[PDB]
Amino acid sequence: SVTPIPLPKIDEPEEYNTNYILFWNHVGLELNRVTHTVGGPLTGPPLSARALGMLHLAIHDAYFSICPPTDFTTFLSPDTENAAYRLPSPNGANDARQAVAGAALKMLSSLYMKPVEQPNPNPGANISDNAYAQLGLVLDRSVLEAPGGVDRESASFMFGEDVADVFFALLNDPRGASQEGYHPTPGRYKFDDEPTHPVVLIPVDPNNPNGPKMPFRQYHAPFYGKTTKRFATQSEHFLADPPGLRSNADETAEYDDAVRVAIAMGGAQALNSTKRSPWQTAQGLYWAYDGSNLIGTPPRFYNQIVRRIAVTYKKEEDLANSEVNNADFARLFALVDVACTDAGIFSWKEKWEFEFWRPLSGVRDDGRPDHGDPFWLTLGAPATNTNDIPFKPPFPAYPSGHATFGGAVFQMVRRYYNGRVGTWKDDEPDNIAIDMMISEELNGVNRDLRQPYDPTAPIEDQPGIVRTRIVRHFDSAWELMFENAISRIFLGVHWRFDAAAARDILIPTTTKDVYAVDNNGATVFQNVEDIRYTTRGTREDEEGLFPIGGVPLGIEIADEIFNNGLKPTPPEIQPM
Repeated sequence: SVTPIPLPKIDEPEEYNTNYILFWNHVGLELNRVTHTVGGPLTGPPLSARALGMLHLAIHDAYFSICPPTDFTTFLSPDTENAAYRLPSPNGANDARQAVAGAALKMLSSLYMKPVEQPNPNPGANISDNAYAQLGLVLDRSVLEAPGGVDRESASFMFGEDVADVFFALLNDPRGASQEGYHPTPGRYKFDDEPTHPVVLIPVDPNNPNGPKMPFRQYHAPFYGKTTKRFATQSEHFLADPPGLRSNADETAEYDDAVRVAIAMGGAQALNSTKRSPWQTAQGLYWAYDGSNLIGTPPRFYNQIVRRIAVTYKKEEDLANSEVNNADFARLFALVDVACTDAGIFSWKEKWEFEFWRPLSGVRDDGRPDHGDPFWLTLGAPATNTNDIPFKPPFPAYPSGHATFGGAVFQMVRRYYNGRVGTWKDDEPDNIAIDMMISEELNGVNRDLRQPYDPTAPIEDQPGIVRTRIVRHFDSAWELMFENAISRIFLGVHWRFDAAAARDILIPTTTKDVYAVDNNGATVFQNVEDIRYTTRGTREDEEGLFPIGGVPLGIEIADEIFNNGLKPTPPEIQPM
């Protein structure tokens, strides 16, 4: 019926998919890259992080209900009075593999299916039939590839579906990405449509892509962070005001030097003002995953990394028949994807609260003859596998989503493995090393096309400039967290403070708020082993000191969720 989209191969040992927990995670990752190629539901970083959080929460409770855990307990309980938080009982269901298949298939089905349930009122509607159809093939195909098979008649399978229904009804946010009613408010420091993509022409009818097109200005999920239900956070999280705003509107020396670093470190490859090296250029793209064709969003890459970590530090050698491994993975992925979801929530809530402008507009519209550059261009977020030019993500700058996602994901890995892989203070560098780690942005396969992407052909048969294959090894999760964060400074899409306080990451000079630069004028960073996220800042509306940028925010969301043992956010503190 539908011509299936030819997907490129994943750089991962085939062995990983013999484990059913990893297998379903993988299916969730395939839907992520496919939905970003076809323009289906749950696109964008915050909502694609939530889809994975939901999938793993459903998997967690189906598994641990059938194979009860020792310390922790299920996220939801069977004896809870509140029906919405009431986990179905097994009553004879004893097959964990089928329970997981059931929870996984039901959740993903609900998330990516054609919303024939009437309530498809533009919540995020403008998805073609082909998009739904392409995603349906991924789902149908997975049933057949699942290790050990799928038995829909099984009791255990039906129990899993029950679990999925509960989590879906409780956590689904259909209109989370609604833009309705939002319009930028220009002025210094304020977010507005980026100047290289001021408007995009989208078809009037998605089903008819070669017909009429209309003007469209995109503002990604302006109301999400404020209104959506949180997952496992036990409090609301806040960041210090960014330099130039509110209580910090007097941090002009910081702001000025930030403009300077932005130019030298994040400009286009060929500009005379760009001081970034070839290796730093590789660090910027490696961590991209900016919603591209065949690639998807950042949560996808972070999960690709955690899969490697999981298998590398597994307790038992058998990936296929080991409950010790199955429980370790079901647990890790739940903690990690839940932290990722909530990090997406709070980074987006802070992004739209401050509405801080991206560096491209900040540098072009600075207004001062000796500070700005009305013609500056950034290396930009890469439009991989398209013949489009780089772009600036369609949402405010402060704090960085990449830094926040990364601070949460990797701090969660660190807490989980402390004492197991090595020993460290929870706030100092770990020992979690990985190697042979390849990013799809730099794999010798993906590329920058010279003509529009052809969905009926494998990218290998499409002319374009092929991205160099770079194989990395990292020494710790502290390095991952740091590099993932500064990568955005090299792409030129984030200010230094969107990642973390400049003091904690840059080498100081005798001049306050001004940092060290080498011979060729490039910014020099602190050694990863020495980095400590301690600099706090003030807020105009609240008393106390608060973290600065995304990494410290992600770190705090992860510690809270872990310290509380993966427990639902009290309903009394969810948005009104």
